[PDB]
Amino acid sequence: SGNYVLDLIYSLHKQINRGLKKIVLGWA
Repeated sequence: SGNYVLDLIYSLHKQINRGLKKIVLGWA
């Protein structure tokens, strides 16, 4: 369907990515 929230989830994931990347960037 043509929704806008799915397009916005990209920004929501960017926040989760920052922490997810920091965990691997700092350890492992």
